[PDB]
Amino acid sequence: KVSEQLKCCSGILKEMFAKKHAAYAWPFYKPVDVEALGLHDYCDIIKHPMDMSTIKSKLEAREYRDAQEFGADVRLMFSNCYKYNPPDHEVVAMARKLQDVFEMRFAKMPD
Ligand SMILES: CCS(=O)(=O)Nc1cc(-c2cc(NC3CCNCC3)c(=O)n(C)c2)cc2c1ccn2C(C)(c1ccccn1)c1ccccn1
Repeated sequence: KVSEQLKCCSGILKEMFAKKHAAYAWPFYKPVDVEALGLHDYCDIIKHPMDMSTIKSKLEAREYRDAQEFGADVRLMFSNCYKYNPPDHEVVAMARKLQDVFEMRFAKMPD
């Protein structure tokens, strides 16, 4: 049986995948497709790639000890996007909208 916090994490993630936020979430649904996009330097600048599908597998497979480890992976996904891409890029604008959704739910998660 998993903590009440880890259960709320599953609902936060689900909200991130909801149609409501799809217009900015969709680039984060799966691993960055480095071959298709032609990003030869990605795995050299980003040592720990992360996306919402990897986080969902890790969550459900009970690989997070707690909500804080779940949040560190969501934030690593955003950090990677902010590290790799120019500050004024649209994909960064999209990351920032999805991050706002996440930050707001993560903070309102009961103790
Ligand atoms: C679900 C994961 S995926 O399968 O890997 N899909 C996609 C992922 C991403 C993506 C790209 C990043 N960086 C690149 C670096 C090079 N310059 C462009 C941005 C990034 O950091 N993340 C997190 C996601 C862009 C995608 C698609 C599909 C289309 N596009 C882009 C490039 C695109 C291609 C063609 C037409 C329109 N848009 C795009 C660019 C900007 C915003 C959204 N998509």
